Amino acid sequence: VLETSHVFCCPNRVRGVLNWSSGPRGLLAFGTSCSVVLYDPLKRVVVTNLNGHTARVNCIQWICKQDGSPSTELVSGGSDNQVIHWEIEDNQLLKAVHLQGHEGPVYAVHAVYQRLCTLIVSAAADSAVRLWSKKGPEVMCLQTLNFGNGFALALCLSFLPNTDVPILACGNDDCRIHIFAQQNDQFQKVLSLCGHEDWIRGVEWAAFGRDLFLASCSQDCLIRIWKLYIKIRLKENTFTIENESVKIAFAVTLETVLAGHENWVNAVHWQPVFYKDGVLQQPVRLLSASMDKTMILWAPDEESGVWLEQVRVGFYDCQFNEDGSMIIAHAFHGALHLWKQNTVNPREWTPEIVISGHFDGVQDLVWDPEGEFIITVGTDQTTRLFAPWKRVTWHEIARPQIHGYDLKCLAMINRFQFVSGADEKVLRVFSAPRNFVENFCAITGPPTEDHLLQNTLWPEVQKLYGHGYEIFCVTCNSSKTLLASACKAAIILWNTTSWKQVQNLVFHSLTVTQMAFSPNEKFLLAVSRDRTWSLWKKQDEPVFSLFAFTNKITSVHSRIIWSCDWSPDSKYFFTGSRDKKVVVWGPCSSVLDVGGAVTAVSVCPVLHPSQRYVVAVGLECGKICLYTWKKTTHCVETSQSQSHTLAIRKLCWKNCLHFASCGEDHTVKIHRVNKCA
Amino acid sequence: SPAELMMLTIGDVIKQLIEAHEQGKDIDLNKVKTKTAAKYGLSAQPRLVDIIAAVPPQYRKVLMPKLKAKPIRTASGIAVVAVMCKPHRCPHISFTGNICVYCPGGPDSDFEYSTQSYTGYEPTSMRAIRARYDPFLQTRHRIEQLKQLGHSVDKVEFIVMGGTFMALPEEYRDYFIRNLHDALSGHTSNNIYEAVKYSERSLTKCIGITIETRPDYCMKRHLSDMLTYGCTRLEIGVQSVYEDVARDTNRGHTVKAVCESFHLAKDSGFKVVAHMMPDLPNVGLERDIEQFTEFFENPAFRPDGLKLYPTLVIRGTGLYELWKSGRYKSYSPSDLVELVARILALVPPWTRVYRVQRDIPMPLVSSGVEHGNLRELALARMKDLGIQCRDVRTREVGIQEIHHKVRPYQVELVRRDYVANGGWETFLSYEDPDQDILIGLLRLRKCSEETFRFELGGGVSIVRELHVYGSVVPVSSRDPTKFQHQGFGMLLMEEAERIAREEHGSGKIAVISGVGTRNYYRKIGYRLQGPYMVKMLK
Ligand SMILES: CCNC(=O)CCNC(=O)[C@H](O)C(C)(C)COP(=O)(O)OP(=O)(O)OC[C@H]1O[C@@H](n2cnc3c(N)ncnc32)[C@H](O)[C@@H]1OP(=O)(O)O
Ligand SMILES: C[C@H]1O[C@@H](n2cnc3c(N)ncnc32)[C@H](O)[C@@H]1O
Ligand code: MET
Ligand code: SF4
Repeated sequence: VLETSHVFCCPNRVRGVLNWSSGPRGLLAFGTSCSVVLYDPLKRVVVTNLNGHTARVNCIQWICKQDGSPSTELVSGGSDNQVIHWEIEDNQLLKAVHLQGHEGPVYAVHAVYQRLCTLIVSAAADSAVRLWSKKGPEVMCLQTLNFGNGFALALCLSFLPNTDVPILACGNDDCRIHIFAQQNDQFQKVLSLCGHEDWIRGVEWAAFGRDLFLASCSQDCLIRIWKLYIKIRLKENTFTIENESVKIAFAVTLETVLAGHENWVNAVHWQPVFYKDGVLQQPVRLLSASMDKTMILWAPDEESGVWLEQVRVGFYDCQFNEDGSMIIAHAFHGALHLWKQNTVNPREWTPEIVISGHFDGVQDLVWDPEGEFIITVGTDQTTRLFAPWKRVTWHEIARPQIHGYDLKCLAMINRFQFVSGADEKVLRVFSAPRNFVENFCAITGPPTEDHLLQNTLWPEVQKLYGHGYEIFCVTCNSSKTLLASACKAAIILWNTTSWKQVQNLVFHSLTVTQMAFSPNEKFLLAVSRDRTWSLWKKQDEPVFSLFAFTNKITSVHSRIIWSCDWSPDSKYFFTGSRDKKVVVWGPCSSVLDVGGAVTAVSVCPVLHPSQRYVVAVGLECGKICLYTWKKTTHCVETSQSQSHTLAIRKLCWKNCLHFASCGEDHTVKIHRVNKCA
Repeated sequence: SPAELMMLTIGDVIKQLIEAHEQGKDIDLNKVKTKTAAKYGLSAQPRLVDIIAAVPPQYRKVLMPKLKAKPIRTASGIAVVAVMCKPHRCPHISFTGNICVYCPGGPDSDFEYSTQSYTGYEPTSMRAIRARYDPFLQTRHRIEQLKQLGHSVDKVEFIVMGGTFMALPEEYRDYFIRNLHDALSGHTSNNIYEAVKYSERSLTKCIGITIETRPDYCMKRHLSDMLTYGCTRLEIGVQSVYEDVARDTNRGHTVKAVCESFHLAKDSGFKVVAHMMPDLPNVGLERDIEQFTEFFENPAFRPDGLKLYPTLVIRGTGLYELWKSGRYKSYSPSDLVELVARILALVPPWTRVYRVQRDIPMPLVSSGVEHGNLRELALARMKDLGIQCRDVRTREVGIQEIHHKVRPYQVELVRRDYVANGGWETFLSYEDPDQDILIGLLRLRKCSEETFRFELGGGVSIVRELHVYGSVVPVSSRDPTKFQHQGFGMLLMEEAERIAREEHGSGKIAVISGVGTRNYYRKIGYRLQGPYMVKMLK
């Protein structure tokens, strides 16, 4: 009875991780840590995710729809020699096929919807490429090929003109192109292009009428275009190919040499064809991308033998819309840029809102007491705030600080005040600047990509010391009076207004793991790394004499504890550890084992009149099951679609259903359940 | 606006100089600068950086020979890139809160951002600070900035800063190294090995890395680890030749361990550069002279790379209070000049000096000498005494030409050998003796009877390093006159092979190499084995 509400993420960093389905209302697909994400630009909402491949996804590939309809097939190549086909249906998956045979990571994929025995070509990091026939459930590797050394980087398939004969051009690292023709059922090395001198960074076919032109976004900072056709003037390279006892002669030669960039050219995309109400035009709009933050859409003219450049507005790839009105690209890291052409001027473009994420991994987050905005922190050394937007869709709105070292601790102070923990021996305190507050209250009664980092900074008010090493945990009491913090073998407690020590505890022997203020502000649970816990009792700044504790034997868990939580009325506490043991507390329940390592645990803020206590448990393998244990039980667990691919970090709940899912997949998922359930 | 006026002057200069080039006319840059500035009502000269900043590529192809700035940055023959590590803690502090009695501010020594033995005001320091110590960002920025000055980047090398590197968690250092290699390869990877295989075929042609360390992390395990990274040279930090001083300086180890580290590393095949620390507490001037003489007289050490750093009392350390108590006194500047001048007369010919004096900002040292330049003062003093030095850096073609404009006329071979750490070292060179100018060198020895790498077991002689100085020449280019592609290395290789076959009486030749440089040896029929290039001798 759980349903996803919002997801926040960013693509990976390697090239070729973004694509558009070529059919009308083309969907947007991009990779992540290990999954795949489908997202639309219409309402700017993630369609869904595919929780398939189990490594860094390298390269995705859509499927050609020669009819001109939305695609429903996908190809994924990840980081551990695994390539997966995907059958899309009604925004869902039918089944996936896991081809095997590669050894190194796979980075080149291309699939053609044959004219079904679809054709697959894929080159892996093992200096090898493989060719596969896929006829329904039947799958096989048609051929395997390799080089003496080096690697291939450019792969794109093609058919001979006016026939189904398939032909491939591959660009290796040896500064030249190779071609292969599937005559006699087998691809034969036919010719090589000794063009520029650098690694090949991409190849693209373009069927223009009877002829086929070729684009090469070279690393040599140059672009060279040839064209295949059928058979004072230069010497063109031609050959004859067998086709039902017919030796058809084809000739190719250079068409043009375009050069307008300085750094390496990364990606090129032809303008895709589409229908002018059933009219299939063949435009010649072309797109280019390079390292040095430069977009050049090249184009010829009525007599422009050398193609004429155009608006150079403007990071390994820039994707192109079906019609061409839209256009998008990713930054070198993190966020991405989305531009759209405007009707008034052919030379007019406007940036457009796009979603983002921590893109490395998130470690902590918080629920605001008012319930309209949540703050998160990740290993990216950033901090982000998310709030819903009206017109409802939630959006990241502010990045209060950027820090030199990594941040791994977070706690809330007041309506705009908070404290973060980092890789230093210092504690920092931030409060919201006024301008942000007014801008937010205006929205609640649409920040862009670049304006954010310029005008989302926050002031610092305090600076705290004392821990002999880097901080490791932090928490604050509900009444907002005292806070707990611990480095990697003492406990330091700080008054809010005084910002000074109140009491120091040195009781454990190993590193502290997690703290828990009693909800009624009557106790303070401490779970550490030495397989032991401690409890301290406030007296009538009352001291915190140890009410009770455990030795190495009285402790129930046999391995390191990880999480702890109280009861809504502070009656009992509950601990989870790596040994997949669940306990209730004195102890008053049996071991509620689940068979999976426990990473996080949390409880409902309010209890049913049935007194059936419910608990959310975040496991170590992305699975998120839930249980229930009234004083003397599985209720519902997450779906395959709604499951992370890494260990959970924190599961906080809405307070005044909903909660928070802070995974290690640098994704922030929110899930709602039935209020009655 | 004046700015557009200077821009117009720049364009005028550009058109004049390209016109001169078309007919091959030669013109003084400063003359046209002055004339254009005057004719346009300019009160100040135009900067050469902006002059380079506007040439069109079809002219930058050939105009750089008359446009490069500060040529000495390539007067050696190989480009140099420095990188910064993340700040951390040295290991010894495990005993007490002591980094080193003379070490500057560390991770927690009254500095916002800094590093051990680094104030934080070096240009490299600000570069790292902006980069947030990210490897890839800073290396791209630095190489771009260097290329701005119209310098070829055909051959490049990496040096790593930082307090201690061996004492860091492994995953972090692997991430760091693969990021470095991807910076030149341009290929995103997943481990070290993938990045290595990809950088093998790259065109940046990296030729090696060097790292600092201390003798505690010198066991064969760490050496094998570094073999996986392609590192070539190492830094230790000797600071003395007397054991007592170490405990006096709270160094926390023994000079012996340094000696066995030297022996073992030399057996493996790395290069080593030492650090010398004149004017120390409880050390007389005669003590300094004697220990420096010992540093080469003893076959125990006979090191290869040398670096010197005079004492500098700085606030924060214990020595700060010791001098403040008026109990640690320095020398007068004349004394330091004489000390350096005497030292330079003692360096053996094979040893090469790399740097003199620290780069600390002036308004911080309680005993910092006025002169930022000292090598010049020592040169003046040794002219006064009429005695010359024979350092490698001071007899290569690049420096000798750039400072004295002397052309080699008659270059011949020279052979020498000695004993160090039990090794039968051997040194070869081509050089012109009459001007004492040197062009090419080679360091080859017999491996010791005791070894760590079994690949060297029996009939094996290792060639530690080979190099010809000069300036960068692109691998495709053949002769811009100059002396970097005349086939010189071939003769040295064949002669060294002949010597090893006969005089060494070995049976198989191994060699360390940079990741790219391997292909070079492929042209001679050398094949890979582990991290070592190798050729059978029969
Ligand atoms: C081991 C890591 N350290 C270094 O590499 C130090 C820098 N190395 C260098 O500057 C040069 O390689 C040397 C010091 C060897 C001087 O070069 P040297 O004059 O001995 O080369 P030779 O004249 O004997 O042979 C010329 C060939 O070397 C080739 N070559 C030059 N650099 C390289 C290189 N990194 N890798 C492979 N081949 C190279 C040239 O392409 C040339 O081939 P060619 O037939 O097309 O002209
Ligand atoms: C890099 C080399 O210089 C020494 N070193 C580092 N900082 C200082 C300083 N402030 N004064 C003197 N020597 C120093 C190191 O101990 C090493 O030997
Ligand atoms: C930068 S100081 C010299 C290198 C190293 N820290 C050592 O003392 O051994
Ligand atoms: S070992 Fe070197 S870097 Fe570390 S504290 Fe001592 S002198 Fe400084």
